[PDB]
Amino acid sequence: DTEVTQTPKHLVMGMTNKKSLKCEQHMGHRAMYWYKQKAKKPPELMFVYSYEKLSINESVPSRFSPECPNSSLLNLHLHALQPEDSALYLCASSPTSGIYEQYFGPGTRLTVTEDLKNVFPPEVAVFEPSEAEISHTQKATLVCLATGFYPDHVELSWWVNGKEVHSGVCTDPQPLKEQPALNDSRYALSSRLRVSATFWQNPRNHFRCQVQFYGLSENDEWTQDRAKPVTQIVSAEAWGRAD
Amino acid sequence: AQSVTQPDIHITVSEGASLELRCNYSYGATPYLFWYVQSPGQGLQLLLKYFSGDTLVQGIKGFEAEFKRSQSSFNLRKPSVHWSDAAEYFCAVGAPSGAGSYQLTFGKGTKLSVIPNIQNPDPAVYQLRDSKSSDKSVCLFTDFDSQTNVSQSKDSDVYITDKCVLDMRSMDFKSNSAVAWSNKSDFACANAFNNSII
Amino acid sequence: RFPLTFGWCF
Amino acid sequence: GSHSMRYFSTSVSRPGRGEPRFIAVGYVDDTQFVRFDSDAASQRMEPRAPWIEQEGPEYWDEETGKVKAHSQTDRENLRIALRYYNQSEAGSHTLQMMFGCDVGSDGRFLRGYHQYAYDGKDYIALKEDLRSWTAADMAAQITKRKWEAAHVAEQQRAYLEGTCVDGLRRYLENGKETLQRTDPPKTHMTHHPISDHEATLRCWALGFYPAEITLTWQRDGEDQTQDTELVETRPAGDGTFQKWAAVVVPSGEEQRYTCHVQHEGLPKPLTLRW
Amino acid sequence: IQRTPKIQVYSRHPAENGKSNFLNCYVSGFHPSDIEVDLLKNGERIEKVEHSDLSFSKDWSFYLLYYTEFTPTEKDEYACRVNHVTLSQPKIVKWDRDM
Ligand SMILES: [Co+2]
Ligand SMILES: [Co+2]
Ligand SMILES: [Co+2]
Repeated sequence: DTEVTQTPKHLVMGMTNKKSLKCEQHMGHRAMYWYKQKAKKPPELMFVYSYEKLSINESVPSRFSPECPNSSLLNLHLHALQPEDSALYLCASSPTSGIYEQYFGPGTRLTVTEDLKNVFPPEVAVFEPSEAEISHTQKATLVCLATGFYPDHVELSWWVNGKEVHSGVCTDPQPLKEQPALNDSRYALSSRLRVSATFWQNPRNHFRCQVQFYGLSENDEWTQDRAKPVTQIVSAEAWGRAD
Repeated sequence: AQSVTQPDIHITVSEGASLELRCNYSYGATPYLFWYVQSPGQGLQLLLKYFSGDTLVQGIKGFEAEFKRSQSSFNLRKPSVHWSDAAEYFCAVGAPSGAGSYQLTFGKGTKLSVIPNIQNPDPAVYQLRDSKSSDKSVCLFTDFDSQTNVSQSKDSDVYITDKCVLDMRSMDFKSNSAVAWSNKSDFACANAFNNSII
Repeated sequence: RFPLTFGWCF
Repeated sequence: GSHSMRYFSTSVSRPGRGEPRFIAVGYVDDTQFVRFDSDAASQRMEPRAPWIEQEGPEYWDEETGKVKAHSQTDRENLRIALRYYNQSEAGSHTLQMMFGCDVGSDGRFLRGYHQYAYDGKDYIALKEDLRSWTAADMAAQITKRKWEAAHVAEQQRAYLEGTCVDGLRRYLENGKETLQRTDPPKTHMTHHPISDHEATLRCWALGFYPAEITLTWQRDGEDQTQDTELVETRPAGDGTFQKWAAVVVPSGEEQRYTCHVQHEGLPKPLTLRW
Repeated sequence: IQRTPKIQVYSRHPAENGKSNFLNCYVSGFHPSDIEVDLLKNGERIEKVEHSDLSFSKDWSFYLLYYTEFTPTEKDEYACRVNHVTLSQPKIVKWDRDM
């Protein structure tokens, strides 16, 4: 397997927390890299390790503490960060001989926020196809709208009769900032599922819009009025209509 | 020391046309050369690499590259670009660091926009009602042609999403759509996409 | 000016 | 004039005494200009000729990185040699490496070299065509196959014809005042009696650059080898070179012997007679 | 596999008893590279002794220049002392102002 793995895939932190990123690699490589990536920028190198020894430190602030337990693993321990540390944290691996190359992990998506009270799950609604589109085209487009979420990352999927579908789906590639005023505002996302009018019109058909949210865990603790905004799926559903 | 220049930060092509992405490097020897591609969610995928020998390299996703020594260029090419090639692109050099252990140096990246080929546009606006609530709804602008610009949200109450392309493969059918909504007191789809309000 | 020798492994 | 650039590295394993001693040197013709020693404090490529101090920080950072990387490659090559030759992990061994390029008088490429030796015996050598290898033995045969599959010959060739030439040409220009001059030998002969019927004639060449020189004794105009000594060319320490040749002669026949001196700095070969 | 060193002791310039000079010991033709060399004034080890960077001939055999600043007299005697794995004991070579 020519694959570098990273956990966790998503992470949300306050300015007080300690967390650990883990990176693993099975290719027998003896060099491993940490990078930080902000939006619109290329990966910026933080650390190189060769032979489980630290080779390069690109003036990385002490709030990032790297570790190499063995030639297969690289850790990044995170302690008392700032919001500006929010970034894609990419692990990478390379041979030390032969043909030089770098394999990147999928990355950890990190959001650091001033207070965990900024963190909210999405509300999700499904909107039925218009009668006019049906009349115009004999297609039927469902729309899923997920709103009021922070941080700004969800995985959206459509489910037809208890089975994920990829056919006739298109989702905004990027979340929408609900009000660009606040530096910490909530986000919205939408998706479209386009089926034939007849399929929509068979009232046995079940359509579920599923939105995986990434937020707090049992690990973090919550002492607030509201419910604890944990990593969850929230859904909305709709049955077909005879009309 | 080793720097990499992608002179064009942003490139736009029409689906099906050819692509060239420029990359130059500056180093006292011939380094290792790379092109990566990145979608917004994910990490970086390797497209192709030069070690190498022959100046013309073959990659994944129909990509090739040409090494030009007299130029120190490593330009990414693709004969016929698909709409889904729209992404971020980075060339990179691999070379020793000050400590002797090897590292990647990236160019600043190139944003690739591709204008999707949409067959027989039939633009229209629709209103969709919540499958649960009574007065909750959204607007769907769909089947418009790839030239059509979607403007900003305007008034703070009306949210409007960007374009999105759906490729129903077994139909040959592709189409753009954008969604609109507001919690404002039941304003109309008729004028939500800014077309001489009346 | 020195070359790159990453490939010169036996 | 006509010219070369060469790099040499020597790695010496010292099991238990730490990592291998690594030492690299760079030459333009017979003039050393850079060095690197893994046991030195600086851990940097260092200047050894004044004209190389024209290069700015970016040069030094780059050459330092590449030389340190190479020390790691050759350290690994020491390791791999132990397995190929089926040798104990406890022995001390030596790996030597040389490469470079020659250019003509106006900077045209003429030749590239790349060679390794293990424990003082040839290991692998790039051929004159710069696209294949001579393997000294079965061990180097495995390395040869490895180097073929990856395209090592191509990448070595392109270095030799490209970066190597470009650097040599640049160094020649920056160091023209000293690299581009010849010092013809200063010559003289001495006379010493060894007995009552024999004397030693010694031919000297001093203060010459470059090192290539020929010194020949003739008797009545014919090459003489009997009763001669000829020392190896030797550095003066100041950038120039020394050599001598001596002949034993019977007293009263000194005028029959001649010493000839050849060196590129001489328009015509010299002749010395007592 | 093992080559024994050639040794030459000589000054940089012609010896003149008043003058500063350099005393050189050139060791060449040897393998392996580990070698011991000191320069000697009247049998005693001189301390300010520099050496060149280890390099090698087309032979693969190594060479080194060892040197020191000195001011020769008529009385003083100089020599190189070399040790190398190939040698049963240290080799002493005396400086002759004519070789
Ligand atoms: Co695993
Ligand atoms: Co632009
Ligand atoms: Co994600």
